[PDB]
Amino acid sequence: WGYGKHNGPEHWHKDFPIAKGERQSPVDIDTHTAKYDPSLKPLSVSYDQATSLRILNNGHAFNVEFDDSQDKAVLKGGPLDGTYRLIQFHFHWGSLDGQGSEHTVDKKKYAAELHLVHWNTKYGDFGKAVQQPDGLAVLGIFLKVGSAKPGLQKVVDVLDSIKTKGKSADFTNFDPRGLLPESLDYWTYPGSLCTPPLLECVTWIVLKEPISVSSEQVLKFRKLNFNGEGEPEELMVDNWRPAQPLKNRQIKASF
Ligand SMILES: [Zn+2]
Repeated sequence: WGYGKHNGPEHWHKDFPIAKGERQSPVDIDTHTAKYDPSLKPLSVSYDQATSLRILNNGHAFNVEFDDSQDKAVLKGGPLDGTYRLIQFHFHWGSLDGQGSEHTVDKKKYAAELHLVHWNTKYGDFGKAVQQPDGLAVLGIFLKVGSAKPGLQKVVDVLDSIKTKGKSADFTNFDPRGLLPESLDYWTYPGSLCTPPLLECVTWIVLKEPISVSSEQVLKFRKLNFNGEGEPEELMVDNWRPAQPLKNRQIKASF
């Protein structure tokens, strides 16, 4: 599986049948159909103690991994019950500024999308979490092209170092707080992982407010390779999955 013409999202169902299930992700967020739910508590983002470890090119995206052996970077509140630990974050972007996000708002596409992945600490580890309906909580943040994001620059500069699939670089003392928008208003719905195995274990929390990044920040993203070193160069772009059918599910807003 990949994002190519022969291994793309349109093909995943062949190896991953769940691909055509009932609670697949990403989806189009219809703002006029979303239900304001007064019973939704505010989100609680505690990342003051975050411990980043490294960044790696997995051939489909770049992942920034965190030490999740203790409650150091956690998420709670909102529609969540219990504590969820930050394990990693990655992005999805396009070849152009007009595409790249997974989730869409009123059919509008953003330049990129950030996914913060967290797993429910009653399950003991990530692996057992993906087997539960309330196993993971992914925080989704949209990216628009405008003014640079100071907090993203540490990431940008390291990209050179993990150009091809399989490369990794030590990446400590990175503070994820530098990626958050001013407002914490969100949308939430039950969904799945954004890539194979496509497990339907995710509570999606998508922030209404996007962060801005400069054109040269995103450009650096697009310089990445899906291919491993010593192979034909295939630029890592359009690594995003198209919107899936809501299929009954209801999207709730905190505003
Ligand atoms: Zn993702």
